[PDB]
This record gives sequence, structure tokens and C-alpha cells, in this order.
Amino acid sequence: GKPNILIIMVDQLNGKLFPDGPADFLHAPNLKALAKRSARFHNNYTSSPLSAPARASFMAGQLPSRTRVYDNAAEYQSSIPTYAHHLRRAGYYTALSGKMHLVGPDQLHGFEERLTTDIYPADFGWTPDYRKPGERIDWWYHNLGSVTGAGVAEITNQMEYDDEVAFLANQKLYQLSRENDDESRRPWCLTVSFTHPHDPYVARRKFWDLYEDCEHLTPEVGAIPLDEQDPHSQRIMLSCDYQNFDVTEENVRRSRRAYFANISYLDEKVGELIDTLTRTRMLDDTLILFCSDHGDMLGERGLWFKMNFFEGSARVPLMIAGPGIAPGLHLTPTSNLDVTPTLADLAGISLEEVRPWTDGVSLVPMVNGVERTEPVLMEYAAEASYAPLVAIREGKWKYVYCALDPEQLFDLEADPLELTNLAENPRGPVDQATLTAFRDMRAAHWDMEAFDAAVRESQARRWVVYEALRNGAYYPWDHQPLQKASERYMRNHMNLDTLEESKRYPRGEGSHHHHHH
Amino acid sequence: GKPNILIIMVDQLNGKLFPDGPADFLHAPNLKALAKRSARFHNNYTSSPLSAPARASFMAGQLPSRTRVYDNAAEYQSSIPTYAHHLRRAGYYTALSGKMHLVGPDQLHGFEERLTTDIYPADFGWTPDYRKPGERIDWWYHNLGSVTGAGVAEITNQMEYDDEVAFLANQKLYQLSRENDDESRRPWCLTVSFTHPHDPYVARRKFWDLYEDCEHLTPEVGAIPLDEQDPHSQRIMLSCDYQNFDVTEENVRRSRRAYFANISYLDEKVGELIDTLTRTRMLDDTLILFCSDHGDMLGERGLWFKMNFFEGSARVPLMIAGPGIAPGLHLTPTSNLDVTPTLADLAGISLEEVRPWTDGVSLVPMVNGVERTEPVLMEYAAEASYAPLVAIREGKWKYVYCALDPEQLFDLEADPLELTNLAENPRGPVDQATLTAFRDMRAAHWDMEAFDAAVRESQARRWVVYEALRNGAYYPWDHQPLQKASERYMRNHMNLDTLEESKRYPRGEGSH
Amino acid sequence: GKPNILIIMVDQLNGKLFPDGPADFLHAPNLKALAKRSARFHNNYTSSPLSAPARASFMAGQLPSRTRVYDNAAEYQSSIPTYAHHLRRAGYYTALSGKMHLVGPDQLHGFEERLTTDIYPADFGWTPDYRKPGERIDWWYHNLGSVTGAGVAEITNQMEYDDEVAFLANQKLYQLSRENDDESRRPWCLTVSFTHPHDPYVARRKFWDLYEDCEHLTPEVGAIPLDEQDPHSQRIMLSCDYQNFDVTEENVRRSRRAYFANISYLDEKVGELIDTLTRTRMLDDTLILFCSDHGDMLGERGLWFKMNFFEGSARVPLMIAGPGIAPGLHLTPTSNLDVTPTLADLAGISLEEVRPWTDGVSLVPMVNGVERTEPVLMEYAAEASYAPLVAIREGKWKYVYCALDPEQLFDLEADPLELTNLAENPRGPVDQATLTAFRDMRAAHWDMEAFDAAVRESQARRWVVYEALRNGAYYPWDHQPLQKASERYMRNHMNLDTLEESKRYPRGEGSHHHHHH
Ligand SMILES: C[N+](C)(C)CCO
Ligand SMILES: C[N+](C)(C)CCO
Ligand SMILES: C[N+](C)(C)CCO
Ligand SMILES: [Ca+2]
Ligand SMILES: [Ca+2]
Ligand SMILES: [Ca+2]
Repeated sequence: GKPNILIIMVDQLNGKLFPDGPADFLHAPNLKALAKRSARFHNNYTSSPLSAPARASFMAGQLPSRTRVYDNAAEYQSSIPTYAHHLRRAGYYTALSGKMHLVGPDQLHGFEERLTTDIYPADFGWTPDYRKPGERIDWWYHNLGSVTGAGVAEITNQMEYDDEVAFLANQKLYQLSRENDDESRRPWCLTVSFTHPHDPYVARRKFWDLYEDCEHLTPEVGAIPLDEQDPHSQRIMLSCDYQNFDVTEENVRRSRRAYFANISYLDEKVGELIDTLTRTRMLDDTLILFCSDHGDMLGERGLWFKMNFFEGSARVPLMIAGPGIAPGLHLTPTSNLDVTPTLADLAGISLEEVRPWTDGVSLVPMVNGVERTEPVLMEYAAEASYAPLVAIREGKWKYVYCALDPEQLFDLEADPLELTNLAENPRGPVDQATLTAFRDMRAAHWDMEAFDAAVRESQARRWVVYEALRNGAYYPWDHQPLQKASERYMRNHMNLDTLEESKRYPRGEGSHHHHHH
Repeated sequence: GKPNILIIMVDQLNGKLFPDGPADFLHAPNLKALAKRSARFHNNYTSSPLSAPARASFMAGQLPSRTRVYDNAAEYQSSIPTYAHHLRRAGYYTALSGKMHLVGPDQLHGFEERLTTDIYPADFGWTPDYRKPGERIDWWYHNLGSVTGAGVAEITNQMEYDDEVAFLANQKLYQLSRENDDESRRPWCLTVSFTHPHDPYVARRKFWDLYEDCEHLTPEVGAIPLDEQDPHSQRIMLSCDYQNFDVTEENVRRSRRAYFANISYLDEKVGELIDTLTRTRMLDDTLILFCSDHGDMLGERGLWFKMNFFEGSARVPLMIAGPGIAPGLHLTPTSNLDVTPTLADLAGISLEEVRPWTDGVSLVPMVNGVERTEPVLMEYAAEASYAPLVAIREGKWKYVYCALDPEQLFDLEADPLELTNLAENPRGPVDQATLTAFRDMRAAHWDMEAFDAAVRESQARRWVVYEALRNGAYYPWDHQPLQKASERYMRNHMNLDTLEESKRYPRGEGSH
Repeated sequence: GKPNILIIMVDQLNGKLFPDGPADFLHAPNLKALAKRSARFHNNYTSSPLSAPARASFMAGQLPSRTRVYDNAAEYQSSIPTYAHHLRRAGYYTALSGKMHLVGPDQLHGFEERLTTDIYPADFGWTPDYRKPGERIDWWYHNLGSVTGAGVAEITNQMEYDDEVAFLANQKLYQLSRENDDESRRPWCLTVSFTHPHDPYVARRKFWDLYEDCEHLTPEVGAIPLDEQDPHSQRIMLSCDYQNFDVTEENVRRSRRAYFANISYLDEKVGELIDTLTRTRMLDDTLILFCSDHGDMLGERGLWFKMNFFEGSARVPLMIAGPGIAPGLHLTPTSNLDVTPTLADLAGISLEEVRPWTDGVSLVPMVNGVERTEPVLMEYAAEASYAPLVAIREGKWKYVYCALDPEQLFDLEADPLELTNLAENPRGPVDQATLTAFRDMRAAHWDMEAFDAAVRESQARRWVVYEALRNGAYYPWDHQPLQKASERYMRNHMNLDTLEESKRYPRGEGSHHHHHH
């Protein structure tokens, strides 16, 4: 009765590239086939445009202000329930292959098994410090060297990572298929979390070649000069060391080309996973979700990467396909915060069991024609912020607030590229009432003073602790997968014939000319 | 310049047994000689009368309301600085041998090396539930079978543990001595944390025999009937399943006898540590601390173990000896909360570096004759509480508050056994104004409604997660001491003569 | 400098299926391409028709009587030099992905790194016992259930293993390519050792479908009844529990069809390795060997699997390709015993440094047109033998001796299918004199009484020890691969940009130190 759940997650995928499933110009036949049978959430947003905050929030269905994972080095408490816990409590086998950027000594956070280590660190090294506004840390900050460095390679740090993530996810699916004839097996939930299309913007030749004739290599909004940028965008450019890189038109085109090429790299791995589900005969009983942690400005407005609430950074794709999911396109804004309650709903878990632990809403009713009215909230409190920023997405509007900056208000229906800041330049009385309305809702959801103080305390505490932990012998927190070789394959407490039968799936099949095995 | 630091910690040691170092009737020659040499804090209290809360608070110098380690299964966040971090940041090698009842995947919390696993669990299993007031969990709650089951054995779970804690601590001291002649060495801080004299009250014959003629086998206050007990004591007796145990006078004597015997068992281990320091020539450069996480009523008032603020449960000894420490007896109340700022002060760390992270005060000024006026605060929010309790200890007074119970106010100078509740029976207008003053102080320090809400959220959260974590394959968080065999002793990337010389200490010695 | 060496090994591959590279009827485009550019040894033999003895002898270039690895449970001493030692001593990084059926607590035998555990046991469980002739051990002996159970499945024990073997082999090549521009790098030798096409004869549907119209699904020589079999064949059929299986023609076809399908399964993995070598720019400096431990009778004569000296069981392919290797087909008999001295010769190691440690001869002279006259020797002393057997292969002749059985003498020129035993039915005085000459050679090479005594002592010794080791807590010897997660990918003792550059290969436009092609 309970469906299997395959979560396919990718990193830094601009949601505007999924207008209705993948954009037509992308070479993504597998993701395009998946989308045609999916509920597709067009205006879907991350909870925070940064990896560890987005992913802790994604796992728990809680905003960063609640998980306390403010930045890429903030400890994620083991006691915070995640969709892994909820599903595991409900009888699921739960596994992760790939990245989740969990910081702290808990590298599972409810997952029963984790098949790879993380690509990124698990310690407090990347802790920002609001006491030194304007500083940058060159050994890990984003810099525009990813833009000037884009190109072609046959292996990279990330391609090693994702190649392994995919192999072990498919291996696990093959292993799980051996139970497929047991009606009393546990349903499974496998999260497969790739690091592409995150930079470096570097792609295998095969996929780079797919985009030789690409007509989407120019961003839709050109570079805004530093002196004309809004303050947060200015902070982002300084954090990227913009003044020490000469980003040419060609650099922009090459970066976008490798990025699209790495989507096609991912599409092939999506196809592998679907193929494994199909041939092992678990496709029809498996829900498939496609999601990402945050987007990438990809040169739009002159900006790259994330760390802001503009569409290209804050929007991320979201699709759900499988049993009991009617395909279609949904335009109401939604959030990564809705994924954990949606997963619980699809798993048969009652609303009361998840209500105290989740800040979002289930999307299943929406899949079934029921309007969703809840606004979308977002937060940011890491590098290139000197104080926290919050945003609200509701109806056609986006509102952004930072105690240090002028407000931003965008009418995304009329101004999808967010070129006109209606808080600075209100069109009339309705714009003014709308700003008051969003100010009141902002004040209702966030105490920005308490938010700042909480972030400063978290940073300061971690810097004392991390300074200590980097003296003397280092104790690493990186997850080490363990697959006991002494229990695998054939060992001499076993019966070879029984082993071979148990590891074969499907079983008892095979006919040359006499079609009964 | 920076001294070495040896912290010796024991578990469940009633502080009333250290009036001026160990009480006369205890066979504790090694701890008595240490005490003559130490600043001794007579009226020292734990921050919380329970293992994990007291220990998380002890390491951080923060109360449970700040660490959020409310009970024996509450997660201790890795990001909370401890004295291990403070000393490590300042250039110390830091190590732990033995118990600290850290809950969560971090089993070091700043310690650079940990030589043993913990005796107790590292996961959320022992999480209380304020939604079910009155329940008890038989498979891990205290029960008076410790009292009826006291006796003599040559090995126990705890004796295996402590024998190993002791061996590895002395081994580590020996290993450290090999750097003692190196001017570029780091100073070291070794915490040696024993589980005795925590129950089961079971002792080796050798130490049991020391107390054949002991005159302290009867508690000073007898069993108070359930009807006549204060509400919290009633909760504790119910949690101990008291209705199903017939505790006789013999049981009480046998339990106390084994407890004293296990203090003597520890005293021999204290002697071993000091002997190693002496023969390795590290004694004179080493501060030595003696401390405990909480006490044990030991049958006084009819109660056993801890979980309350009465003297026998809330008082724990505290002594400090070594370079720059004037010996003496101090009567002003102190707290385990003061240990971390004291350690930092002794180690040369500035007050500013530790002020944002510690709720207590350094005891070094007191050691040097400066009056200390800060009150001592305590908290409890675990088994046998249905709502959090707080306590204030200041001057001659102890005040205890729980939203569910009548207040308690004791004048410990006039009523050292806390037999007269002056909140209930004021002696006069000074007692009345004193109660009002402590009420005002409590309200200024604690939002008790927020406290209860925070504890309930922590409990609920953990029960969701722990139920999940006990489905399928279990991933344990217990500490596994580091594996290092390929780098130990003689291996063929090394020169044998160089090895022998480096591992020999003292060096160049001998006299025929 | 010295060349890289990729050793592609497969298990239980009947050498008659590679008459000149792969037979025409096989779907094996990658191995046929490889064969076209290789020196191909048509009449190449295993040293012992069984996995562990063949593989210990292969690694050492020593016969079983010298390695003392007589059977699948015999300890292989760590002190015995292997091609891994020889190459590693000469400056090579050496690695193994996959199977080598090493028995004993040493699971590396000179390999610097092993990327997978073994599919098979590493302890003394499978020790035969000459004190009980006629017994069989049902929980691990071969049985004709492989033939009756042949068919189609998408995962098996062996495809899980070989999928993993392949993935990690290709990953290791990618990792090694990152050193390819460093002139201080070590040359590398990677052995990729697959368990297919060993039974179970079970194949993925994709590859099974390739052999729908196959014309080779029935053996040329059909089943010989027990009462007309030679004694050793009779012992093999009894060991296979042949009396309890009804092997139909359809069963024979299904088994051969799956077997061929698994050759095609392996051919796709060969193409994968070649593709990785090509795109990493490592192909042109890489010697590629293709080899197998023993063959598979595949129903010929009514026999299945190995354990004998007939062509289908004793012949295994051998090809060598790469720098300095002239392609060609060689008909002089060779042996797996020659691989280790050939590898050393090709790696630039002098003959004097390997001569005291190998029984075989380098094939490099033969590749360069020098005649080879050394005979090919083989030994067997495991299951289905009640006493050791030896064989001599020289010129057109094969001679087989066992103290318990009539001699066999075959003229492979006139009788390629070994249907006429010329020791029993000589054609004339030349056949008679040839038998005497092989008798004298046999007596000069082997003391068969001593051989039997040595195998009996080895068996008895292991059974005493194994009986003890299976009491109480078991201590496994299985190899546990370890890739330390605390040193992989991004960790906060590193600079992220330095990391990315080091892990990117090839290093072209956009990389730190590429200024031109
Ligand atoms: C991804 N970086 C590590 C480059 C910066 C944090 O987003
Ligand atoms: C586990 N016990 C409850 C028995 C002791 C800790 O309080
Ligand atoms: C391969 N078996 C394990 C089936 C028997 C030994 O060759
Ligand atoms: Ca990310
Ligand atoms: Ca305790
Ligand atoms: Ca084999």
C-alpha cells in the first residue's frame, strides 16, 4: 500500500530553466519525459538561497530561523525531525546517496543508511562573522574565477562525486529490487542528491558539444554596474572579488554553456535511475520527486551563483510523479518547505503527526485541485549579508526586507525580470497599501533584531569552538560509508545456491524457445 | 608557564562527606593528603542533581536552561564551548578518561582525545515525558533494588569501567611524561572521571572489610512516611518503585557500607594517579582538581540517589591544589558552574575571552582572600519532576521553587538538615521578607513558563526522532577510542635505539 | 617513461571462443577492436583449471606445485612474489579491482590498493579431502542446477559484483589521469578482474536478446554417457550431482545463450574502460592485456565448468596490445604462466630479476618473431580429483597423466576435439614413442608420489585449523576497501580553488595553468 519514494535532487539549478518541465532548449529528454507525467510546480522557491541552510530547511520542513542552520557552517541538531525520521517512523527504509551539506557530527539526520560521504565539509570552517562586515575568505568564498574558468574536462571534483552518487544509487535500487516479490517488505525512500550543475562550470566534452548552437548563452538582463546595484547585490559582487576578474562576454557564454551541459550530464543519470526502476519492475509503485536546493543567477544582472532572493537564485524546480499523482502545471507559488509535509502525506502519515514539526503545507491537495493560499517565506543570513534578510512571496508579489537596505517590492506578473523596485517607486495607492501589507506580515513573522542577535551568537560561539578544534589532532566528522565486506557476496557460513537465488532478481525467469522456465 | 591540570571527577559523591576534605571516618588517606594541600570549597553545589545535566553544565560552565541539556537523554550541541575548548584554544592538549554522559553524536565536546567509551548511553532513550506525569520506566529508572541488593563482589559493570579508566589515565600520564623535557611541549589537561561511588552499592571485599566497625551506617534523618513527604520527595519515591521494596535497617547499612567502601576504592586510584605524577616529576607543575557531578541522599530522609536539591543530593565536594594555590577551607557557597571559569583563569585565559560563555565565576579570587558574593543557582527538569524546579543558594539560605509545589526555604546555619520549611513556618518578619526577596530573585532569573515549554518541546522532539532511530538498522553514537596499533611500539619505519630513548623517561638515570 | 598497464581479466572464459580474437558469432565489438590491435595467443592455456590455483599461479608465474595453492581453499603465502611486487619494486603504482580468489589473511599479495572485496571466500572452507574419495560438498560444489536454472535477470550476485568492479576501475582511471601531466608521476598497473562469464548462466535481458538467432547454442561434441566417459570425467559428473538433474537440450541452449550474453555484458565494460582511457589521454601509453583464469566446457562432451584439461576447460584467451606491440596471431602454445614474466619484460625489468621467481617465459620475443619451444605444463589437484593430475602441451600434442587413470594422448592437429585417445589406440610406432617421450618428460618434471603426499598434508593441516577457526567468534579475512572520507573532496584544511584545479583533468582553457593548447 505504501509507495516507494525516489527523491532526485540537484544543486544550484535555476528554477526559471523549468518553465513547464525543462526548457525546450535544454537537451534533457529524460527530465522532459518525467515532467510530462509529473505535477510540476512552476513558481517553486527555496527556503534560503544557500546550500546548508536550504538543505537543513528542506529536510526538516522548517525555516532556517527555526532549524538554526543559518549558514554553510551552522550545526544541525540531531534532535530535529526530518522527512527521513517521519518516513522511517512510518516503516520506510530510508537512504541517501550524495550531498546534503549537513554540519556537525550527525551526518545521517534520520537516514538509516548513507551511501557516500559529502562533497563539502561537515565542520564550522565556513562560519561568517557579522563583526567583520566587508571581509571575504578567499580559500572558500565564491569568486568569479568560476566564470573565467569555465570549460571542458573529463573528470572534475564534482564529476567524480556525481558519477559515484549515481552508481551507488542504482546499485541500491538493484539491491532493493531483490525484495520486490515480498509483499511484507518495507517501502523504501532513496534520496539521490547530485552536486551538479553547481560550479565550477566545467563539463565533459560530450555534453559541451550539445550546446554549440545554443541561443540562450546571453543572460536576459545584462550586468548592472557596481555603483548602480542595490546594496545586497553590491555585497555579493564584493564577496565574489569582482574587482579582480575581467568577465568578458565569452566568459559568460562559456559558463552558461558548461552549466547547461551539466544539466544534460544530469539528465543522463536521471535516465539511468528510471531505467533501473523500469527493468526491476518498481517503477509503477514509486513516487519520483525532482528538486534542488537553490538556483544560480548565471550572469543575469551581472550576478552569479546564489545568496539572494532574485528569481534566478531563489527559484528551483519541483516536480512530483507516480502513483496517485495527476500530471499538470501549477502556478501558485510553492516552497521547498512543502516537500517534507508532502512526502509525509504521500506516505500515509497523518497531518497531526507532522503539524508540530513542519512550517510548510502538503502539496497533495493542490495536485488534486484544491487551491493553496499560504505565502512563501524565505530567509538569508550568511556570507555577503551583514544582517539577516527575509522575503515573502505571495500572489504576484515578492517583498524583500533587510534592516540595512531599502526594501524591494516586485510585481512578478507585470515585471517578471524584477527590473522595477516598487518600494522605491510605487506606481500608486495600491502599491503603497501592498507595501504596508507586506511590512505588517514581515513584522508578524520575524523579529529582525532577535534574528540578528541569534545569528551573531551562533557565529561567535562557533568561532571559539572551531579555533579550539583546529588545534592539535583533528577529529573529522565526515561520513564514512561502511559496507562490511565480511557479510557481502559468498562467505562460508552461507550456502552458495541459496545465495545465488536470493541475489537474483527477477527470479525463475528465462526462456530460449520453450517459454516456461 | 602554563600549568598542567589533572581533573579527578567521581560520580554521585554526597558533598556532606567532605566537611574539610574527606570526613574523618572515611578510609581515604590519599584524598585526605590531597585535601590538606588544597583550597577546599565546603559548601559546593552541583548545577543540576542528575548526571548528564550536571556534566554538560560542568563542561560549559552554563546552567541547563542555557545548555538545553535538561535530562539524561537531551542532546548536547557540539557548538557549545567547554573548558576543553577554552584550554585547547589556549594551547593545551586535552584528554578525557572515563565518564561524562554526553548525549548526541559528539562524544568529545572539545576534548582532543578520549581514552574510554562512556558507561552510559549516548542516545535519546532516557527522555522523560511531561505529558505522562506519574509513569516510570522500569528498565532504566532508579529503584530501591540498589538498596536491597547491596553487597560484595570482585567485579561489577562499574568496577570494570573504573579499573580501565584508571589504567588508561595513568598510562596517558606516563606517555605525557616523555615530553616533560621538551621546551616546546604543550601543557596538558587530563580529566579522569570515575563512575563510583554511584550505585549499585557493591564493593570489592578488600574495601568492604575496611568499614566493619563503621559508626556511620545509619542516616542522620530517618525515613519520612509518604504522607508526610513534600510533593517532590513523593515523586522521587514513586519513581524508585518504593512500594515493591521492603528496605530494612540492614539494607540501609549494607548500602552505605558499600558506598563508603567504594570511596576507599577510589582513594586507592587517587593514590595511583598522584604516585605517577610524583615519579614522573610532573607533580609540582600540575594543578589537581577533585569534583563530582551530584550527590546521593544515602537514605537520609528515606531518600536515595539524587534528583533533588537537599544537601546530600545537591552538595558535591570541590578541591583545588597545586602551583599558585594557597590551601584553606572556604565556607561561602560555590557551584560546579565555577569550575570552567576557574580553570580558564588558572590557565592564563583572560576574563574577557570566557565571559560571554560562562554563567559562573572564577574561584581564584576566593582562593586569594577575595570575598565572593554571587549566589549559587540550580535547576532540575528530568525524571520525577512534572515541571521544572529551580533553587537559589545564597548566604545561609536555600530557596526552592516549583510551579506545582509549595516553596521551600531553609536556614542552613540554624537547620543544617533542612527539617524546618520557613516558607511554610516563618520565624518572623525577616523570614517573610527573605522569602519575598528570593521570589523576586527567581522571577528575575527564570521565566518558569518558558522553561516548562522549552523542556516539553525538547522531550516531544526527541521522542519523534528516537522512535525513528530505533527502526531498522541502529547507528550507535558511542565513542570508540582511536585505533593506533600501526604507529605504536616498534615498527619498521623507525630506528629501534631512537625509539627506546624517546619512550624512556626520566632519561639518562641510574645509580649503582 | 615506462608504460601504463591495464590487465582486463575475466573468469571462466573458454579459450576456444577466441580463435583470432572473439569468434565471429559473438557480439563483442570492443574486444574485436582490441584484438585487431593486439598480439593474440590462440593456443593459450591456464596452469590449473580452477580459480584459486589458476590465479595464484597467474600472479606468481609459478605452477601450483610451487605456489602450494592446490585448490580453492589453499593458503597463498604472502612471501611469494607476484607481478604486483615486481612492478611495484620497479616503480609502479599497482591496483586491483575485482576478483583474485586469494586464500589467507593476505588479500593484496603485492597490490598497493584493492578497490573491491572478493566475490568468493578467503578462508579454508573449500578444502578438498583425498581421505574421502567420492564425497561431494553440496553447499559449495558446482552442480548442474546452473544449467537447469539458466536464464534472465536484471541483477545477480555476479552482476552486482562486476558492475562495482567496473565502476571503481573507471573511477580509478579518472583519478590517475589527474597525475598525467606530472613528469614525476609513477606509471600505473591496474588489474580489472570480473567474475563473468562464470555461472550462474544468468544474463540481463538486453544482452540475452542479442543471441535470439545464435547458431552456437548446442555444443559440437554432445554428452558422453557415464559408462563411456574417461574416469576423470566420471569424477566430474559425480561432483556435479549429475544424477539429480535432467539436462534438456533447451537447458543447454539457455545456458550457452546466457553465457554468450554475459560475454557481451563484459564487452560493454571493456568499451567503457577503453573510452575512459581515450578521453583521459592515457590510451596511447597504456598496454592492455586480456586474459582469463580457466575455461568452461559449456556442455561439450556432456561436461560443464572446468576441473579438467580438455580444450574447453584448459584454453583461455590471451591478448596483448599497446605501445611497442606488433599485432598478430600466434599458434605456438603458451600459458598463463608466461604473463608475469611478460609483464616484467614489458615494464623494463631484466630477465635476471624475475628468472628465480617464475616458471614461465616472456612472450615478448614471440611477439617479435622469435620461436618459442618451451612446453606448456598444467596441474590439477582439487575437487573431483582423488590424486593429482598433470598435463604437458607441446607442439601438436596434449598428454595427461594421473596415477589413478589411464593416460590420455591427443593429436590436436588431426583431432582438435580430442575424440581419439592415442595412448589407448596408437596409430603406429610414432604414437607409441611419443607416449614414452611424454612419460619420460613427466617423470623428469614431477614426482607424482611426492605431489600426492604434499596435497594430502596441506588438506589435513587446513581441516585441523579450519575446524578450530570455526569455533567461537569468527575472525574474517575478507578484504575491506577503504577510501578515507576525511581526505576526499573538499575539507577545510584545503583551499577550494587549489582543490578544484587539482581534480580537473584534462586542464584546458579556464584552468589555472593552461595558456595555450
Ligand atoms: C560554494 N562555495 C564553497 C564556493 C561557497 C559557498 O556557497
Ligand atoms: C540509570 N539510572 C537512572 C539508574 C541512573 C541515572 O540516573
Ligand atoms: C565455483 N564453485 C564454487 C561452484 C565450485 C568451485 O569451482
Ligand atoms: Ca548548493
Ligand atoms: Ca551521576
Ligand atoms: Ca574462476
